[PDB]
Amino acid sequence: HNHMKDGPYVSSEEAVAIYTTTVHWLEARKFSPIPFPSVSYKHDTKIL
Amino acid sequence: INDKFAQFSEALFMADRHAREEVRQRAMMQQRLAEKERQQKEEHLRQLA
Amino acid sequence: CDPRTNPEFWAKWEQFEVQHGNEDTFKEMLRVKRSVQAKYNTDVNFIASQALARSQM
Amino acid sequence: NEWLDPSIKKIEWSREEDEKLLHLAKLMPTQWRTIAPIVGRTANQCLE
Amino acid sequence: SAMARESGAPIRTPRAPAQEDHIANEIRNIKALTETQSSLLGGENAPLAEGA
Amino acid sequence: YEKIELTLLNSLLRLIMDHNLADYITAKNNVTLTYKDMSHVNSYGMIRG
Repeated sequence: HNHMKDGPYVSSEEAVAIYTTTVHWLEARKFSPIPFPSVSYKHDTKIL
Repeated sequence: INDKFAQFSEALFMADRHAREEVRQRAMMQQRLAEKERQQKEEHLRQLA
Repeated sequence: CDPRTNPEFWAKWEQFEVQHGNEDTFKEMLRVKRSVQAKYNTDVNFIASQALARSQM
Repeated sequence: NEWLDPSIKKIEWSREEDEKLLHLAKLMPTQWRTIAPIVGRTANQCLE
Repeated sequence: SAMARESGAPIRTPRAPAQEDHIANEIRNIKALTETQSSLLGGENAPLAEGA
Repeated sequence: YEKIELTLLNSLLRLIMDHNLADYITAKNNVTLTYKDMSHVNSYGMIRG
């Protein structure tokens, strides 16, 4: 209830700085984003 | 609820869009160097040939 | 006002809308009519509606 | 809690509730159980 | 007029602008800022239309 | 765990993976916790379970 009333404690500039830090780190390591699990994707059954 | 939530969300959305734009520019900038480098190597090979 | 007990007022409102109104205000008046007609679906108001409906005949 | 509670509005939606619902769904993405008390319906009603 | 003698019909509501349809505006804004994939991929940002 | 903002978490999860997975995870962390006759919606912080 106090979070609903007193707003997001993470201020907007803090969230933006954290987001841009994550963006710069992830492009620096050339990270390929995880796709949705496709329809066929054989490994599915083993993962299941 | 507090108003700051809206401002919070707005910032993230703009930040997200900005990041994507920057990435795209850097990405396309990179490929320019890539093809330029390829051309240079090809030219060198032609000279060597 | 009740739509199924006071239809003349709704007729006058539609007349005012066709003299002065648009399709957006007309859709608003349909929405308010549907919401009010849904609101007055109580047992006592249904009883009153049927009582006046068979009283006028 | 989702159907039989007498505080649940089963009538068709208004335009004001549509404006509030879309505004809040833009504010808090996929936080539907948060949006539902503010909008005035349940979470599945707002989602659908 | 008395000293000379002695000697549109309807009114219109302005129409709501088509760009100011706030419901469809928020629809296309959420569709722009929700189905957008990871920002590391790059790609064109969806054109959000706000008008005023 | 207490101080995870679910909107920022949704944005960072959208960064690493597909937006459907991020939306599922953030909607999963916003549930109603019930113990006996007590019940409340968890809109702030993550669910460790």
